[PDB]
Amino acid sequence: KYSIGLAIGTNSVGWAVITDEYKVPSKKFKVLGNTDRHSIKKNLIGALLFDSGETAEATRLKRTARRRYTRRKNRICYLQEIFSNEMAKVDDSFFHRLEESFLVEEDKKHERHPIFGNIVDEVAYHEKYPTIYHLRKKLVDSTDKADLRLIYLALAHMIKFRGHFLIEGDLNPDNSDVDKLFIQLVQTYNQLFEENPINASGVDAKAILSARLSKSRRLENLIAQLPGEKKNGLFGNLIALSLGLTPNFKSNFDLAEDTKLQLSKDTYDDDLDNLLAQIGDQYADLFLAAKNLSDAILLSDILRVNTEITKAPLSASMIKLYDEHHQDLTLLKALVRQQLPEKYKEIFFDQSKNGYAGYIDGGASQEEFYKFIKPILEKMDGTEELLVKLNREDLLRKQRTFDNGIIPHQIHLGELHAILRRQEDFYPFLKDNREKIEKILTFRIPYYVGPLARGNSRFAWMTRKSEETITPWNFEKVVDKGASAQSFIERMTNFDKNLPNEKVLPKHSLLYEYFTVYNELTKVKYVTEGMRKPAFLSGDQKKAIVDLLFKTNRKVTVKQLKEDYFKKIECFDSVEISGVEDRFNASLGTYHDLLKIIKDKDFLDNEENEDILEDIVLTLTLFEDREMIEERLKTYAHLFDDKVMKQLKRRRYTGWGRLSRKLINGIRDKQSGKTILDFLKSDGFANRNFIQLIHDDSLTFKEDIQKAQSLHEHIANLAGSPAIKKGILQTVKVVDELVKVMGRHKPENIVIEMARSRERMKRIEEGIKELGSQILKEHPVENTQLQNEKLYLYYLQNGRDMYVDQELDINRLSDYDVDAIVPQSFLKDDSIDNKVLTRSDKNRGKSDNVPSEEVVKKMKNYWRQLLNAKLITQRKFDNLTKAERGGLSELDKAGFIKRQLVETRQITKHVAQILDSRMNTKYDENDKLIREVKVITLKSKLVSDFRKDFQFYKVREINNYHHAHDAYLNAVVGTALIKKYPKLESEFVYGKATAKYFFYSNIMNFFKTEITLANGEIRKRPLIETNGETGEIVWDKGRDFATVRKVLSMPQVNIVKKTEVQTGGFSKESILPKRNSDKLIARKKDWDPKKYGGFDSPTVAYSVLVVAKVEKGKSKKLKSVKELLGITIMERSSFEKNPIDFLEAKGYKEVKKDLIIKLPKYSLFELENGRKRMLASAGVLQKGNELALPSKYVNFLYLASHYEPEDNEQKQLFVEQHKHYLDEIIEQISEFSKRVILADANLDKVLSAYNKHRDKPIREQAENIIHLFTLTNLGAPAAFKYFDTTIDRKRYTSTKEVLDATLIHQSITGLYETRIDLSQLG
RNA sequence: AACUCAAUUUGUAAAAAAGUUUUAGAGCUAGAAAUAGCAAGUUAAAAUAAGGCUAGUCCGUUAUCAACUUGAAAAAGUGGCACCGAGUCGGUGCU
DNA sequence: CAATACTTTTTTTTACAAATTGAGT
DNA sequence: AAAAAGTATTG
Repeated sequence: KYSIGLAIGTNSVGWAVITDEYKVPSKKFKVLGNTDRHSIKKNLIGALLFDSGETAEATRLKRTARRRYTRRKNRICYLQEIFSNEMAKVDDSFFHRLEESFLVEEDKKHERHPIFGNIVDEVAYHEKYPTIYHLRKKLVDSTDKADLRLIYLALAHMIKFRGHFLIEGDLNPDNSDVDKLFIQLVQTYNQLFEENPINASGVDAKAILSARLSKSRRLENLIAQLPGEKKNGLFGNLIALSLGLTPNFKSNFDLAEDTKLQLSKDTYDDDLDNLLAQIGDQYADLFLAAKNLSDAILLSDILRVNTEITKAPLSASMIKLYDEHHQDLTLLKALVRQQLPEKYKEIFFDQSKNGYAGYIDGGASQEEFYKFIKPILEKMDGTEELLVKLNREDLLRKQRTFDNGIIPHQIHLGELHAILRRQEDFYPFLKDNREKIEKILTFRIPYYVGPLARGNSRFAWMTRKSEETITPWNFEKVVDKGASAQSFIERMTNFDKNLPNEKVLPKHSLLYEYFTVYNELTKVKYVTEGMRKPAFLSGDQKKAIVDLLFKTNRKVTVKQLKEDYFKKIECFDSVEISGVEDRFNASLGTYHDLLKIIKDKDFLDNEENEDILEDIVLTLTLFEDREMIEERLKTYAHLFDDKVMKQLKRRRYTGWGRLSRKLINGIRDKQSGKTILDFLKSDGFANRNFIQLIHDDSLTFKEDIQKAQSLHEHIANLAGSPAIKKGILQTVKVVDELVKVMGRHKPENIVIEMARSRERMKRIEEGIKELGSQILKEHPVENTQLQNEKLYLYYLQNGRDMYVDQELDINRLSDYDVDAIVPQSFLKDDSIDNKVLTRSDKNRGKSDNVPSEEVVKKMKNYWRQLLNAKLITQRKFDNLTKAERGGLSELDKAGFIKRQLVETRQITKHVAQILDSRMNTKYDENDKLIREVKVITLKSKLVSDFRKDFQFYKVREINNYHHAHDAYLNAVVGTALIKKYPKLESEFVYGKATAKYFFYSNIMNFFKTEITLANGEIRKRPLIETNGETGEIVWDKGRDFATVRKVLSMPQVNIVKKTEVQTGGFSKESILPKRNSDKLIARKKDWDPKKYGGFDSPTVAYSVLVVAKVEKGKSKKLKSVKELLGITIMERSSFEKNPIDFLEAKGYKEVKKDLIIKLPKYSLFELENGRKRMLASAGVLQKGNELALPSKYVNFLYLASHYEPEDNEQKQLFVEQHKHYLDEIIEQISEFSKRVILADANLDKVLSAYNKHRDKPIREQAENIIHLFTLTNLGAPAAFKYFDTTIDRKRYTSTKEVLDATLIHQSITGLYETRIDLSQLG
């Protein structure tokens, strides 16, 4: 008879076995291998360590980008294949040269100049066209014939870097002058508003709309020059459209629902046509001149510099940059020499220096270039004209930059389209493909169709209409984009928990909505004067109410039910209704939705079209792309008016239900034949409902449901971090093994415990914009300073107090307080979501609750604004104002303190279910569950407090035993608590308010001896705690506080580190230049790294013990070796397939194939004096020993560090009473390090530094000594400091020593071993 | 168990702009030579996990892994119990 | 050999679905 | 976003 405690985490799983005496047993264990010892003694406690589980994100993020690389590639293959035939007549080496452009002349198979094929014709090209964009403007403006190759260059360049698809629609070239397109709008506006014109006299539109300012600010600045017009006015909203915003036109026109417009969405066309069909085509000429403005503002929002009107504005802009870059560089050189010859070298030559040299040829960010060279131009004279060019980031611009991420594909297209429109007259195959080429640029695989696979992709759901190779041209005629677009969602959508072979309906199916109504209705009761007992509605009554009421009103009110039905129908003058209040919660909203559209109640009420409407709601719910919806609904084009169909593809539904069709109106009960909904429609006078129906054993619903229906697969399908799913998984195999260790005897209780900058910038940046506070200019900052909690809050609260309507001075934050909104006396939540910054934390009101109602009633409006700017959360807002909604009641304050001891978390409940399911597998006569084992769930408060309450302090930095100590105490506290209060097996095991408050507040008291309650009393519970009902003793406070104190002193604890073959990337991702080292890896087969460069630092999958021979010396004679060889992730599959051929290829002769031992990372070797080492790779090691530091030093270290009740003296005096423990600890460390660490060089720097600080206060040494365990911590040598004396790490950089050592194959608990002497090989 | 709202986490797809690496952008004068003085510099092609077979405008970095026997694989199978004590586990007795 | 010091890919957008928690009902 | 292995140069 025993029990198991488990402590579950991301990088650890602690475990312990205890007896009814709260003791941890020990056992002899058979030892395997070639060693002498065939047995060993171990304690049935321990832990398990492992590296964290990883999200499938980076893996995906790479993959997603591989497909982009494998498609931009084909965009060229498509383009080259076209030019191919007519290109041959000019140069049958051209495309072949572009391929081998990368190879060195010594390996090129054609002339070394790529574009033309001599050098005098090529050099002249680079002089006429210093940049590609020169060739772009030329191939557009000029009319003369052009060289076909020049053309492929300009075209592919636009295709290889096509720009983004965040804008929908065509952009018109001719739309270019802001100042004029604006004026033609005012004139167009004035045409309809002759009564109220707009005097745009002297309004610099080009200054206000094209400035490098926020879209909103440009609007506010533009309206500010129009005295009379409002921001959310029509013209206001119209400019808001031009600037790229999404305004609302409800108020301007007195409409019903909100009508929004965005010129970038695909809906603007149809969303405008829905508006003009509501205000009149008189305004069509308005929303167009507004668009032409957007098309001119986009450009000014794209070009860094302004320029002459052309047909290639982008390509012309960069020319104006190159020309300026050229212009301003000629100046600087000559400018610098004439005033700073002491530098010209370092600037224009030294690539190591972040000057103009390292700018171009080194790797100097545009930022790093300015940051360095700015004070120079400040020193000299005549540079001021260039300081401007710097501070707007227009000084020596490269053309291929990071800011070019804004360029939409439309800009590029208008140039690619132009070039074709020039040379198609000269080259006729162009005109034949002018569409075919532009399609390549504009084509883009929709997100909802997915990979263009053909059965070999587990990421694919696409359905092929044809069979042939998909191309950008036949995509519509080969891909059923639609049947695939529906698969896209149907994959992720859920199933019916009661019918796990049935998909669930959309949230707005008429069937679900009917089903809701009857389910609510079948529970209404009525009675009036003349009735013996309140009655139930019958089938005939319900069908009436749905017809007369629900299909006539969206919301059905009780007042309606009485005077519209019982009065006007059943002739009841008076009646009393039971089973519903105020109004019904249910509605047929989708029915009224359609009735307001198709305007034919006869068609809707007609039972024949039941299948149709659901498909309409499905199509509406299932898709999001208007083109994909109009396609799916044009099957009902012959059925509804075109005006209807138009207003039909504009309705949207979001949601997926929990229920299927086959459930409610599909399955039937056996002897009745009625469906569930049929039952809801009528059920004699039982009027049962859903929950009552799926359960009545009286009916054939229960059995047929419960007639429906791996391990690691079962866990990966849980919800939660993959890290915890790893720890959750390894938890079972531990329990499954420990059960075996205990002779297949299932335990009785299994206690478990589960452990609990850039982003901050935009958060504030956004919120401040919504409020227009110049606080940013008033107080600029940097995203690495927003870690200062207080400072982060000043900007969240926009510099004002959160409890008092007055401001805060940023300079005085140290004085200001950070108050818990809901106090940590109830739930702990040091998080921004439950904290504010106030000058005095006393202005919140009473400290025993939530901010007082006098605060809410004064600061609510400010808080509301903080929510409209997303500067607080609705949660935070909810708690800030709880007072006016009743505050935290004394009943509320009981759950907060109850939830400190009860695992509310779901993932934790799932583990308990899995364990309870694996243990309890026996069934009795009446088909009930036989519960051999009780699975207990605890929160980490129980033990974290238990330690502090009884001097069992934990210092994590000493070792990894403390994981195992926690799993122990969890078994202790968990079992003892169920023994004492067995009535709480409902809140802890799987299967007047102030009473609850003082109960859960004082539940763990029974361990304590002297109970001191804050209302002045001493109450001593006895020495032995016993159960009231059962006679079992549960806690002898004489023995069991030493039973535990001894267990935590045990020096042998099974610490096991999971042996893990390393997966992932091949090496470091950095591509390195050519150097002559055998360590570079070929980027491509035929790419000698010594010539082209390559990769470096490969990651090792595992190592192998390779006992073989090598050709030593000139005589090619064999010398026996016992080397340790590293298998890199890339080399892996090649090795496993045939290892002997793999090894001999490395110079390994006469390989003993039988002694190739696979050594994963963290493989464990033991050597002399019990020193243990772990493997990190073929030639690096890690420490493999734990320090069983005695307990008295632990608590002393804890207390001497935490020098922060009146029982603190006994604790605080003990410190200065046992100060000699210091030098004793330093000897505890040393005499250990000298034995298993072997950092003699570093150990000096510790003994030299501890001594040097002996004078320092007892606490300051207490702390900095905890740091010393870094020298002794299991794992990899890390760096650490003592006071301010850094101690860099000593690394074990040769694994040669473990080859004559002893290999330790550890079970998951480290109990079952297998010991291999690697000296007996060879 | 419902509903509403909001936040978090996980998982999939579609896109863009960088970055790096070789090559192409004839460097000129002087000096035997290293070295000096000048000139220039912004762009492009190509690769972007080696690569794989099932040959797709697809797949290639997540999850899972002690040893041994058995298996394609998933996975199954394999190691006695009590007491005393404790510096990483010893010692003792029993079948 | 041991000591020492340097390096290690990045940024942005669109679209969907599921739990899960936490506060209102 | 650091841990810590890979790499190189120096004692």
